[PDB]
Amino acid sequence: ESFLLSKVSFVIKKIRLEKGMTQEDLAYKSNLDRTYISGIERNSRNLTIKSLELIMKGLEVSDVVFFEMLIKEILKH
Amino acid sequence: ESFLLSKVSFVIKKIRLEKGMTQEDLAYKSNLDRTYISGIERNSRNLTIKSLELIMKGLEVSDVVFFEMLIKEILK
Amino acid sequence: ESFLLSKVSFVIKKIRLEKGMTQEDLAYKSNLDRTYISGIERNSRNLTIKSLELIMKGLEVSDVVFFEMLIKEILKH
Amino acid sequence: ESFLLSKVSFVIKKIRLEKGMTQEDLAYKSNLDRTYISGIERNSRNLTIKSLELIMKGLEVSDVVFFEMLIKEILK
DNA sequence: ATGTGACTTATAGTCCGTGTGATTATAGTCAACAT
DNA sequence: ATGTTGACTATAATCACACGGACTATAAGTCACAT
Ligand SMILES: [Mg+2]
Ligand SMILES: [Mg+2]
Repeated sequence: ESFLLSKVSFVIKKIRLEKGMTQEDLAYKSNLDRTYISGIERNSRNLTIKSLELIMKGLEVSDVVFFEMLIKEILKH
Repeated sequence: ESFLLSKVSFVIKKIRLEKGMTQEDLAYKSNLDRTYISGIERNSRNLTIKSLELIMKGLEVSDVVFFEMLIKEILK
Repeated sequence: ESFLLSKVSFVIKKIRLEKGMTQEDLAYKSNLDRTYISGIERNSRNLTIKSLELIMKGLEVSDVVFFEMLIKEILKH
Repeated sequence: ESFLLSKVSFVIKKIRLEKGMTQEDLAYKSNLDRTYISGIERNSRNLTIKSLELIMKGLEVSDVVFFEMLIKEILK
């Protein structure tokens, strides 16, 4: 659909694997459906900031460092 | 209320103000609704990334500089 | 594929719903995959007695009462 | 070892004996392997439902009477 | 006749993911009247 | 100009499930030698 989204979902998946988490853990750890997390990662979802926040607490990562990785992903080529 | 959600709004307002833009104008520019934008700016809406993106296009700021600012604001 | 199996999986699903459990409770409660329970219930699986035992403890049901329902299901026309 | 698994085997042995069948004969009759049946009967195999079903056909007993017996045996 | 041990292969059981239909909560959009 | 209040609809988010490919553990099936 949209630029920022595909970047957001790329970063969530990048962190998650970096931390050796499976989708499963992530979903409990961050209080969303197992399906929701999957659906984000197939970039098929446009999440709310509140949800983003919950995912960030899920990845055990600070808002700051998350956005620092966003920025970097946006910049690749 | 959410901490992040409130810094995002603070920033939107900040950028709009640095640009001497009214809400009415931000709403026109981004094709969203004045009542919408008002609501965000008093932190009474929790917006979807897509909406954020539309507001960024209206402020006329790149996602990169938006998040650069957001980080700065978050850090106090 | 086989007579007894379709009867066994019919009974597991019958008890589970009777107890208002979803597949995933069942799967944790009984220490098997979420997928395994599903696959049994689509009667696509031929389980070990040990696994059966684990499912029975899962449904919070005695071996006895389980087989009493087997018998009844085998009998139904 | 499993309690159920051991009553199942006890029963198989019981039915075979009430029929005066040898293992060799139960193996032939059910098209499985003598060493397989031996192993079950000293509770050293944890068999699939399918196999159980094969052994039941070899004993020549209906699932219904098998489980009737299994319950009785379970109850001590 | 039965028991045991060792070995191979077929498949039970595990683990991590994709995809979806149905339902509930809430964001996305707008009117009215406010200042 | 901005703020606030509802009502309306579109979709974010939830909940019970099915299905898949890849992988590990173990049952299913045979010999060998045993008694
Ligand atoms: Mg929840
Ligand atoms: Mg386990």
